[PDB]
Amino acid sequence: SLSTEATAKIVSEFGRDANDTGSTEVQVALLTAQINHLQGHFAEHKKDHHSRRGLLRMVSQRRKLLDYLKRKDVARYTQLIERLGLRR
Amino acid sequence: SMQDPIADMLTRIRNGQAANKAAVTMPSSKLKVAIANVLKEEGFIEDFKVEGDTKPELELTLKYFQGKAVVESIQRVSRPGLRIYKRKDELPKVMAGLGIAVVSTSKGVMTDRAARQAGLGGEIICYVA
Amino acid sequence: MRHYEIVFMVHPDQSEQVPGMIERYTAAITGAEGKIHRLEDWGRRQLAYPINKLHKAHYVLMNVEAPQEVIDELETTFRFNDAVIRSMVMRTKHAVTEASPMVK
Amino acid sequence: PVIKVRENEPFDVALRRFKRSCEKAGVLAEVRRREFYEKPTTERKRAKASAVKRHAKKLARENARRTRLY
Amino acid sequence: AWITLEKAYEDAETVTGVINGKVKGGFTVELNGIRAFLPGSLVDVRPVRDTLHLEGKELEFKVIKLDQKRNNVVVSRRAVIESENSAERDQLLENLQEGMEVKGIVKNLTDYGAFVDLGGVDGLLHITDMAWKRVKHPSEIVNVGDEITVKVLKFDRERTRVSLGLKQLGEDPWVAIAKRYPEGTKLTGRVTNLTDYGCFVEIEEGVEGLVHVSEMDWTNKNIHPSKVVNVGDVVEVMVLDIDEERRRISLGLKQCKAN
Amino acid sequence: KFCRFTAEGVQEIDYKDIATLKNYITESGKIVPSRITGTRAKYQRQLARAIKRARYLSLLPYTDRHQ
RNA sequence: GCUUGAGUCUCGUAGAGGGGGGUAGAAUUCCAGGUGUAGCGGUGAAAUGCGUAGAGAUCUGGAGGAAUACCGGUGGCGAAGGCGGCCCCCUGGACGAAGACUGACGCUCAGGUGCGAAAGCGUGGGGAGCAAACAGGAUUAGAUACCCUGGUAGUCCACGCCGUAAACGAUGUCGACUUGGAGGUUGUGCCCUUGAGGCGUGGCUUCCGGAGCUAACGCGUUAAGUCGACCGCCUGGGGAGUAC
RNA sequence: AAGGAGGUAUUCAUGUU
Ligand SMILES: [Mg+2]
Ligand SMILES: [Mg+2]
Ligand SMILES: [Mg+2]
Ligand SMILES: [Mg+2]
Ligand SMILES: [Mg+2]
Ligand SMILES: [Mg+2]
Ligand SMILES: [Mg+2]
Ligand SMILES: [Mg+2]
Ligand SMILES: [Mg+2]
Ligand SMILES: [Mg+2]
Ligand SMILES: [Mg+2]
Ligand SMILES: [Mg+2]
Repeated sequence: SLSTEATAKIVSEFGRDANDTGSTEVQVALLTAQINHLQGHFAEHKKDHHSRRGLLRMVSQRRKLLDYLKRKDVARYTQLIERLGLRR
Repeated sequence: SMQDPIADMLTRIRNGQAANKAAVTMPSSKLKVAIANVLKEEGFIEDFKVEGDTKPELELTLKYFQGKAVVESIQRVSRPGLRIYKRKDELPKVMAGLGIAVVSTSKGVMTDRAARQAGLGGEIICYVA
Repeated sequence: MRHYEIVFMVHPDQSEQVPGMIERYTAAITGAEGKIHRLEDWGRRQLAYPINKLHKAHYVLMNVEAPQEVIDELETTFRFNDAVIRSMVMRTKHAVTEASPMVK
Repeated sequence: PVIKVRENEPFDVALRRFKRSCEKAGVLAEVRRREFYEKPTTERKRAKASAVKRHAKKLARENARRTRLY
Repeated sequence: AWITLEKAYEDAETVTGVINGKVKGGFTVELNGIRAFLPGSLVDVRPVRDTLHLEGKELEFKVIKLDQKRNNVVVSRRAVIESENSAERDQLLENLQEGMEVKGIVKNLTDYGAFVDLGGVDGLLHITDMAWKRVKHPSEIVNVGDEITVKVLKFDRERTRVSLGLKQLGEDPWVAIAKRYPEGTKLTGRVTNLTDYGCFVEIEEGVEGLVHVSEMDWTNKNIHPSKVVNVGDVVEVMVLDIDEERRRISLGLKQCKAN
Repeated sequence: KFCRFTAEGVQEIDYKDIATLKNYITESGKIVPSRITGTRAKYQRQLARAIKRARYLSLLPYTDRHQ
């Protein structure tokens, strides 16, 4: 999973204080970092179907969070999917 | 998921009466309080109250007459999956008039008898016997 | 850095190389910013079952905090250094500095 | 089960010790279990059945102390 | 009654209680719900071949201890022994059988030595003080209660403990070897104990020499001794050095091979 | 029966302590059941791991007959 | 707007969860030797079979493949299929304590997508044991079987198919409510830990059971009581899960 | 193989063995 220090950096970048961990932006950013990390693992481990099920949950959760953000405040959504380098 | 808090309140009353509990409690809402007032004024429950500031809890003290529970049956009629509305002429008569149909008219929620006298239709929340 | 409990057992007739081996491995670990927390040369012990028809082999124990890469290299050294008969590296969650039951 | 003959111990006494030692290590039961292959489903079924009947007999006994037979 | 049994022990009570029997753990007692422990010299007072009076038949239960967690008492027939043993062991701790240069009345075989009581004291000793073979239990010279001979070495007479030695008499094999076996003589010996750093081969009665793992093979320095010679095998080794002071024989197998 | 690890506060059993582990193997060298020894299930699992690690390092024998 | 549903962060805990790579010991088989000699093996009883080119047995060394005794448990983990030596590397989920944060972000889901025992299929490996087909020997009125001696594909690996099972709890997922008891397992709080004690509070789990439900068997707070949301299916038996 | 006893089973010092 994601290290303690890596989570701390991301929370600082996307949250409006060190204690803002529940923001949609922070949640999407944490999910995106972990999703991007696991690509190397599943490049070497094409047969790890159990771990891949966990990864698909993460991808699915990021879509739900982005849908909420787009419907709730479109400007934050465009800014976020631009910083995080995500299509749609 | 909870998707019918009115049915949940009816269910708690039904289960509490069947289990001979003195009072039942549920999370509160203004629709629940309105239904509770109709029940109290028709004599199906003994009393109700609401306690709590941010997360109010509605408490109903149930009624038993000769050891037996007073509410013989209580069923949600209109439900999220199928809403029921009736015109003033088509209001139901629960138990040939010996029961009440809680009907949410435009002038508030009342019994079938009160709405029929006031010349209104509306949504039928529940049947109570 | 992770913690490692490394126990390797040497040929009884290479007993005099154990000091040297200890220093090399300690130097390798410590050069990679390592932290040797415990080091117990248990000495010549009677094997419970004959290994390669070799009773009475020389046990060494070493508890270490070091990067994974240096630990991998040390395990490879074991694989090739045909004086160490057996080795076992285990990952420990915390450092242990207390004397082992085999010390006394 | 490696029994060493003790001093003054007669052969019958030593032999009783050896037989009990083997029965304690369960050698003969192990060999009888490994004579033939049994499917994992058969093994699980047999294990579950023994547990069910053992539990039922314990409960039956623990209720038999309740009542008198005469 | 267990309270009263502990209180009667506080009185040094010598009661008529049912002994618990004879066992390798000494002697058991049984005082009305108190199973008593006592050692092999304190399990009964009768020094005979069947002490069932002390343990196994209603007999002396002595005041030796009261242990809640052990459910235990001093299960040994007191009020007989150690009583006159006061003056006897006074004369003993004054004499000790000529300062332990004396015989003793054996007790049993122990896991660390062989013990002969004195009657006011009680000594022990090693098993290899009257023999030299690789021993584990040396009791095969007498039964329990026989008369053995030892010389006193370390005796604590303020605790009633003794330790005599059995080598204060026997001619030293080492002295005859020093005149009989000069360095460089080859003789045959039987491997009594084998190690990875050396194998102990008994060449003569009571003489064990250490042949180093480096002296097992000149041309294959990495050969376990356990793979070349088995414990009990008879091998010819050349005496390289004799350390009489340390009672050590350095034996060389390397001289049979070629460097 | 009473577990001798819960009453001592032991966190990890340790495979380098060949005195406790010898009490928990039989003469043949197999691990004694927890039903006999009264050890708890959590410490039983730790204990079995420690015995297997000790066997690999030849601190304990796998069986009574290979030696 | 709000914080109670749903999520995030902080510290730990247990686990045959998954993938990759190493290694250990026992055993089976084969090979080469030494000792040794007339049987071995198999069965209800035999025979085929192996053995004087020296078997079986016993000891020593070697090769190789496959699986991990004991622990082991109506124990645990996983959505299911399923997962069992020990070590390392990569990785998924669950739970608990206290606190902070977001502020309904939820539930269900046709179509679709993915995973999915064993057998089987393709391509190449590997092959100790076991073993369809097959060969022989018996049994039998017959024996294309059960029994015996062998024995190929297959079982193992890598990469692709296949998509199915009594894939079963024969019990769709989510949520709420409704008397109890004895246990297991994994956390945590408190009290005198007086010494494995006492007292609480969470998760998962086995067995009894009350009201109520059940044609009945049963079920029962992990329902098959009482309710709500959404999806899947059923409409006599055979023909037939067949034809087109 | 047959019977008897104890339990759902052990705490029952270790040592000795
Ligand atoms: Mg997370
Ligand atoms: Mg579908
Ligand atoms: Mg297959
Ligand atoms: Mg194939
Ligand atoms: Mg092939
Ligand atoms: Mg066959
Ligand atoms: Mg099907
Ligand atoms: Mg299945
Ligand atoms: Mg099943
Ligand atoms: Mg079905
Ligand atoms: Mg039931
Ligand atoms: Mg078809």
